[PDB]
Amino acid sequence: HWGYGKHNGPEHWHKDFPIAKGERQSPVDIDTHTAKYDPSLKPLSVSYDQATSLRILNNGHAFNVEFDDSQDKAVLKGGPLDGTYRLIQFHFHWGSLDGQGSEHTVDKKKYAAELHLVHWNTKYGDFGKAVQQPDGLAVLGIFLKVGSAKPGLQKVVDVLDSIKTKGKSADFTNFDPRGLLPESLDYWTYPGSLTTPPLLECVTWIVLKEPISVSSEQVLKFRKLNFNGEGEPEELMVDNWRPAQPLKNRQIKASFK
Ligand SMILES: Cc1cc(=S)c(O)co1
Ligand SMILES: [Zn+2]
Repeated sequence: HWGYGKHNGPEHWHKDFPIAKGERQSPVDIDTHTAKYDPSLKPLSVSYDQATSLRILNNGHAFNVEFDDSQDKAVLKGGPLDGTYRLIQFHFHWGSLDGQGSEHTVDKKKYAAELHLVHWNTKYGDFGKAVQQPDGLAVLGIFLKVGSAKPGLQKVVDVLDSIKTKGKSADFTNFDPRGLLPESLDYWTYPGSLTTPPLLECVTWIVLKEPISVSSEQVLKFRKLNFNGEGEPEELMVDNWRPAQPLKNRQIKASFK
């Protein structure tokens, strides 16, 4: 089945998911010189005060921190979006080394990891129906650079020992995702896709310009997770990123000058 290795990695996905070679795939390189400022964009509105985290799950390709999305508790709106998108989960993609790990790049620069906060458009009723639509999702992407620790990340780092292998989950209530955000909400935006199979083209990407700093020890702990299940040979969960894909007939817009 799909993964990130030589025999089942990004270069193979198109055989089971032909949309891998579609017209709006993600991630992409963000060429900051060619991203035009769009003064009709709005400030983003990130309303996470009432976020209800539930659980953390190692799904065999990342760990997802999941939220109660059965009411408008943690929502994204404004910016490029029409209407209201509800937070369902966040996750990261990261490298085996601090020089790689992000999916988006910025003038070909790779960051050590990238956080994705995944939201679905409430006009579609739930996540499953939203992923059948070209405006079903909004993903807020945030780059991680290695430097000072990110205090708000530490409760995620400290539970990873309990979900080392594929299929393990742990209670993860009362986590506040506001502690993962940088100071500025300046962003780039473009239409794209999920970056994992099934690679569906549902996503308004909103990628923050300001990275967050995380400590080398924090990202080291991500790299101790396993892609395999318990009792299977150990394969460290590293390099779970898809490389930049062709921009095709797309323009990336900037919310800032
Ligand atoms: C739904 C979903 C979204 C992203 S961004 C991902 O990597 C996996 O699954
Ligand atoms: Zn992702």
